[PDB]
Amino acid sequence: LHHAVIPHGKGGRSSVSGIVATVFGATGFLGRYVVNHLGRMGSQVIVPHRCEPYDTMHLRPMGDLGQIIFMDWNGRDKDSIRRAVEHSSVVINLVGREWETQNFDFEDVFVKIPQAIAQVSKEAGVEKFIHISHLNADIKSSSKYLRSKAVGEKEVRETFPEATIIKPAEIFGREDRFLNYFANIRWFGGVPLISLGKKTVKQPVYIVDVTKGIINAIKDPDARGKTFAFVGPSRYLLFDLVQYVFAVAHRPFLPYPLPHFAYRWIGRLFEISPFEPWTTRDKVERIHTTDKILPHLPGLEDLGVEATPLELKAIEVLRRHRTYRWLSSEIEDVQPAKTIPT
Amino acid sequence: SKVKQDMPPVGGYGPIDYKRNLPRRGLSGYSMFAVGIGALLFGYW
Amino acid sequence: MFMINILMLIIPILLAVAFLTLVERKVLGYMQLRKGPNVVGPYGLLQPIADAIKLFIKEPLRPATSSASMFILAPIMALGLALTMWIPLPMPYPLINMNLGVLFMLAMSSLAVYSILWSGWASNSKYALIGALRAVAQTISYEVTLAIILLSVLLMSGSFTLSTLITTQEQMWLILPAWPLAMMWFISTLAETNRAPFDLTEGESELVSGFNVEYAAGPFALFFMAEYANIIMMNIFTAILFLGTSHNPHMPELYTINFTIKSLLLTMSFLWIRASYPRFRYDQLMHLLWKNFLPLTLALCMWHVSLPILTSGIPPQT
Amino acid sequence: MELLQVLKRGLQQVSGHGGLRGYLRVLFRANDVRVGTLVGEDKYGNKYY
Amino acid sequence: TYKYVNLREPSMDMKSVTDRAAQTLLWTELIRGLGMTLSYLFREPATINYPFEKGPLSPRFRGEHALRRYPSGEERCIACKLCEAVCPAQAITIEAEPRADGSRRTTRYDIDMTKCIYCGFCQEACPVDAIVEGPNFEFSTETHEELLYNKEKLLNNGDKWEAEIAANIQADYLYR
Amino acid sequence: RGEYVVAKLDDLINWARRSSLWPMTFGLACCAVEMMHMAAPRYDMDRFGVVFRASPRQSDVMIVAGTLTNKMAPALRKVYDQMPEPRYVVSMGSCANGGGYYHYSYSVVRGCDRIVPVDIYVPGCPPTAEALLYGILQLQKKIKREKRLRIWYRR
Ligand SMILES: NC(=O)C1=CN([C@@H]2O[C@H](COP(=O)(O)OP(=O)(O)OC[C@H]3O[C@@H](n4cnc5c(N)ncnc54)[C@H](OP(=O)(O)O)[C@@H]3O)[C@@H](O)[C@H]2O)C=CC1
Ligand code: SF4
Ligand code: SF4
Ligand code: SF4
Repeated sequence: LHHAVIPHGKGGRSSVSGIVATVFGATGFLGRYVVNHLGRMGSQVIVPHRCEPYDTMHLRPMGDLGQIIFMDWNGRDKDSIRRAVEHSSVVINLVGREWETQNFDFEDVFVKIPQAIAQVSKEAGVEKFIHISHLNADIKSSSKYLRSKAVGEKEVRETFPEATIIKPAEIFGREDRFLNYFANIRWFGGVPLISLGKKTVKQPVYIVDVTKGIINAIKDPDARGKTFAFVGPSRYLLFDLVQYVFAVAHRPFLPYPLPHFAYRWIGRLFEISPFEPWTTRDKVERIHTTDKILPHLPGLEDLGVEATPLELKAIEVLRRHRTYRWLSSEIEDVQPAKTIPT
Repeated sequence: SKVKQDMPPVGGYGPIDYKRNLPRRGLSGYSMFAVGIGALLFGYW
Repeated sequence: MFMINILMLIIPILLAVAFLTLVERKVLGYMQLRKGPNVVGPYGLLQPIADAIKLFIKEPLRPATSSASMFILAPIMALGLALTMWIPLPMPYPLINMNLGVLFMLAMSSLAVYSILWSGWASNSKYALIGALRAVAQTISYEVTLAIILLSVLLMSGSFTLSTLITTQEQMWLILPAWPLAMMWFISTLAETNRAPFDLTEGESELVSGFNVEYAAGPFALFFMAEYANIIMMNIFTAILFLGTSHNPHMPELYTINFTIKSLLLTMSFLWIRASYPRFRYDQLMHLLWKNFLPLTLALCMWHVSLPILTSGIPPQT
Repeated sequence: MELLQVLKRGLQQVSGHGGLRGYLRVLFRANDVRVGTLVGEDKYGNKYY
Repeated sequence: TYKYVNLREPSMDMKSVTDRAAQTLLWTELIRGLGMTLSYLFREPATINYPFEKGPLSPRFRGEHALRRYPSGEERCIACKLCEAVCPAQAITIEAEPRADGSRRTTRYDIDMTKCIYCGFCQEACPVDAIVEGPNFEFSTETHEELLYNKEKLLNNGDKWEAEIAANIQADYLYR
Repeated sequence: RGEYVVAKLDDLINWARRSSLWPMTFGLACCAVEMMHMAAPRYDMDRFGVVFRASPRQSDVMIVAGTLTNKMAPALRKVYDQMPEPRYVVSMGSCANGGGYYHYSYSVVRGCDRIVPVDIYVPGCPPTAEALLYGILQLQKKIKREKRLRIWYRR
């Protein structure tokens, strides 16, 4: 934090925030909001990308001249990771996938890449490390996604002890895979649900809430070495959450129960797609997994962020799924879902 | 030396046309209709 | 062997449409002191391939306000009917030899307007709607006149069979006895194909892109493909009507060569006319075909019903 | 007959470009098969006509 | 003096009326327009084969900036800041100090090529022909940062285009 | 190898896109006059396969030729968002690059890159019609280097 890393300005795009951040996986859902918030205050952002430069274009307006720097990196190349972090004061790890490719398994992107980044960051002298785990991560889950998340969350602690590990619940937003996933089930007629969605409880959180918590953790000096659980203000049943989704979108809602084994066989069929699968056996498990209640972990309120209710910010996500008949329906037209009081 | 400048030639420049010049063409109205009817009569026959 | 015959019809039509786009871009270029496509392939011979591939790997989007079923049906209807106008064409042997070929093409032409009306209405955009209602106005302008013009030419031929027009014009072209009808037929085909100076349903300078303003990618290509396949088809119809070619049963190839050239030159004239004239107003088009053509078309319909009778030259019924 | 002179000029372009390989190279590299007097060549191989 | 553009009366003699009737019915004046575009089809197009043929320019062309040197190799700029003061767009930023040998030289010479309006005032104001607009007009970039030139970029432009810049000045300095 | 075949398909689609660029008919200020001269006979952008189309939905390129004001900024992003992908933006002139002569104005957006992403910057006030045509040819070579399918294959 020498002379060039002293804050200046009034928090604008042409200010100097003093933050030099390397955001891995910045081309995805949770990464476009983090870069947007960092560049709003005038931060130096390094964005190592694996994909075509055409797919990084939406990130370019997010910063003043020279503030967003793009590098090409490989998850299995330890030298590329070092080039992208050796000048940074904070490293943010957002790498993840909801499916498995021929080249990267769940444990390749949740156990190995997170550990490789953490090790190189410590060897490079990086001061802050922010790792995004999952709320429902544990070694004894039915999902490799969550099983691998728990392992990765442990390797990071052993490599970067001062890391700040954040464990969000399912995140809903515009470019999400949670509310859009449920709405797009309408193509298949009915909405299958394991146990008819009556035995699953979900506590979704808003993307801006997660984005403001990560930014606060960077600036807050007491977030080092502390594990946070970013969850929403209300707990819903999966049946009520999905029913509310179809109510906002004004689409017919025709649920029907489906045995857990049957929903896996269907998921196996969809996994054959050589592109982004519509659904996988892992997503079915994740969707039908009760969100853990971790009272021992600090939450968003401990970083100064007020959790946004789903109702206030669900129409902005689901207005796209309505027909011309129901595009203009107002926010106050759909009664709120039923919550699970403590 | 002598002053050298971008100047017109000693005798000036040649004439430059600017007026509209749309030449008269074609046959007369009588001739065109005469040719038109003659084509029809041959076609009918 | 009939399925092969259909493929030997639709597939060449699409290739003809693809390279008519190149011909138009270069013909207009040279009439505008330019060159046109000469980089993508030698003399721009690969330009149609690039444009086709570009559009079909581009994102197609349905407007949020659109009626999805009508939005997708319309481009299908335009191309499907565009290819259907070709099956009764004698060149010199038709694919589907219809006894009422002339009437079949009229009905199909009228049905193909709804691909414009429904595309514009399904778009749910003001510019798409305005262009669609110009199609209603434009079809009200020529449809009545275009039918009587055909009727006057069939009173010298004998029937509605298109193959019979080859027999009618065996001694002489029909453009000599009916050049007044040929003039009003030619300008009526420009209106029917939505071509300049009657390109009002699209009207780039007035309506951005008209009825197909919301269409993009592949769906836009079908409207483009149908429009150009209609220019060639209508110019083939004009050649058969007024520039009939002599048919030798033992050398049918010689017919196609002469018949093909007459259609190209009539097709070039469409490109020639687009580069020479401004655009009508869609209310002036109606007055053109109702106050000038229609009075003369009715007079020439009376004349061509009386002329065979008063000269004992009524054509055979069969 | 200058109509024949047009064809000979078109054929001289084939011979003026060093054969058929050269004629096609310039056609597909520059979309232009004209032949002009050579003015010079720079150290990078660029030729000026 | 003036003249009427559309004050005319058509002759009403029968031959003239019939000539207009033929024009209305036979579309004579619409076929002249066809004849005019037909002639253009047979005229040689005016299209040059870019990038192999380039449109003509003149020595006064105002293109990409460059910082020049003397024949000795010494920089011509002596940090007078006249170009900075006259720049209409405030595209020039200069800082100077005594050099190790005592000379008056700039430690900063930045031109924001996205503020510049390529007007030529800076080269008109320079007393020692240090800053010039060269003949280069092909320097498009893929990023906004590549157009914020500093003294190192501008000196390289001078060392790059000197063979051409010095000749263009030679052909025009007697008009300045 | 399978990465060789995708590379050839990647070349094919890349060729189809840079050979059929259709700019949106979108001009703002003096820089649009030099955009017309590119379509004029001398340069004839149409011979490269570049054709203007008025509808944003039938366009592949947005050439921001002229000054961008705060009143016009919402409209520019709207017609950009409505272009189907893939879409490219070419910033023409100093006004659209960094505000140009009006950088310090209360009603001028300091660079169109604050509103939309930009692929090629053409400097000049105005750039010559031969400088814009150079910029479009640089865009084509930038599309030739895209390897979408060789990156999908390696996922
Ligand atoms: N429902 C949710 O969104 C939840 C998110 N999380 C976690 O937050 C992080 C981001 O989530 P989200 O944005 O929604 O998912 P996205 O798919 O939208 O983002 C994934 C990012 O990681 C990159 N990535 C994936 N695999 C690799 C790989 N082998 N090598 C390099 N980069 C790779 C991607 O690069 P590219 O796109 O260029 O291929 C992309 O930038 C993840 O760690 C996720 O587990 C945890 C709780 C809830
Ligand atoms: S050319 Fe004009 S605007 Fe550009 S740097 Fe020189 S004085 Fe400033
Ligand atoms: S006017 Fe010339 S000498 Fe003065 S500061 Fe500018 S470049 Fe240097
Ligand atoms: S950059 Fe120059 S030519 Fe372009 S709009 Fe601005 S002042 Fe006008």
